[PDB]
Amino acid sequence: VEYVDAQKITIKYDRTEEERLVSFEEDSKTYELVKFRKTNQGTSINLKP
Amino acid sequence: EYGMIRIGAEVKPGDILIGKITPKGESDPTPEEKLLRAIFGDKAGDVKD
Amino acid sequence: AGIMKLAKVYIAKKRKLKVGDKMAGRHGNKGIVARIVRQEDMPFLEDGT
Amino acid sequence: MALLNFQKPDKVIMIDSTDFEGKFEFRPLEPGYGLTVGNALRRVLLSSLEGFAITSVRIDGVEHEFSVVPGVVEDVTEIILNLKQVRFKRQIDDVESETVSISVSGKEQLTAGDFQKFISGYQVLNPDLVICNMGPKVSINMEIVIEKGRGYVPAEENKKSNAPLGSIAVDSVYTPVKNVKYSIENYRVEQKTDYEKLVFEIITDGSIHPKDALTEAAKVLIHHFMLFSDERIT
Repeated sequence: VEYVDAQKITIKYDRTEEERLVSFEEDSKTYELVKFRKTNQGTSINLKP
Repeated sequence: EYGMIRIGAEVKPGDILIGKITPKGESDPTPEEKLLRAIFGDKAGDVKD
Repeated sequence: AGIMKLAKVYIAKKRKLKVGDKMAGRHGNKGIVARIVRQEDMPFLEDGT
Repeated sequence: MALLNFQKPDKVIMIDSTDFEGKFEFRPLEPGYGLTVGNALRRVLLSSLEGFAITSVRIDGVEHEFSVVPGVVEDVTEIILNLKQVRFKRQIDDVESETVSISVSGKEQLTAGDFQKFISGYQVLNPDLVICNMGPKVSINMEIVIEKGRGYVPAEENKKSNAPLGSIAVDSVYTPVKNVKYSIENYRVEQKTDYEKLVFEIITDGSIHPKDALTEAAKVLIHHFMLFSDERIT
């Protein structure tokens, strides 16, 4: 992982050299955590790292 | 400005969340109404909650 | 179509456990919280807990 | 005159006591009196002792509790739940409330002991408590209100109509006494092997020494029972 915060988690994925040659994207990837999202029933989805 | 409650407010019962004005039903402007608006003013502007 | 503007307000309710709330175990045992009893009025073991 | 044959106990004997845990003995006691004395003291100790706690918090860049501070791992709900556990003790006499402004930056963790620099009228008893986890370049400028009370006061009764914007009323727990245990043992006076010894073990959070907690509980019970005097009956 690279950087962790209540809103996001960015992590460097290990990719093979061939996969790096074929893929157009950087090895790093950022995930945005769901923060207080309403469900169909009124309950909340709160995710923390 | 857009009649929308601020982020962080406490929604006590009966408070306005999204204020709105709907154009009220002006009938034919009878002369009596015209004079009353001319002298008193447009206090009853054509907008309903 | 037919609607100019959409205004959405999201309101969060912190609901603590109170009398009348429904609780249940994993074995078909369900109940309603009939009384919130103080610490000193609860049954306690030889260690005082 | 009929009550003169009662065996009056000597005093309360402190066996061991640190600033957090304490052990006391009450002896000699008449058969059945250890139970009433101990249970009354335990109820008063667990119910009606004064302590200091945080009533409201304001974090810069935070509008309400259900939000997130940029760069801080914990949300504001978790930060409030950790701030509820910060215990305070008096350091200067005659203080009833205090608003503390705290500005912390450059540390990977914000703990309760970081507030002692900005606190003048109190002492933080648990400075190792982790308030939140932050990045090395994240600065928190927050403001807490420490007040005085007894028992547990929810957030709805700490909401101030004159509080500034961003103030979040925080549930306050004021009880300084954490655990009370009492045991009744057989105590022998001369030829009588039926007297009682009351052994007390009190665990507090450090704001009140166990001996003074016991004295305060006894004082409350005494104040309640003085109202049963002849002059106060109509």
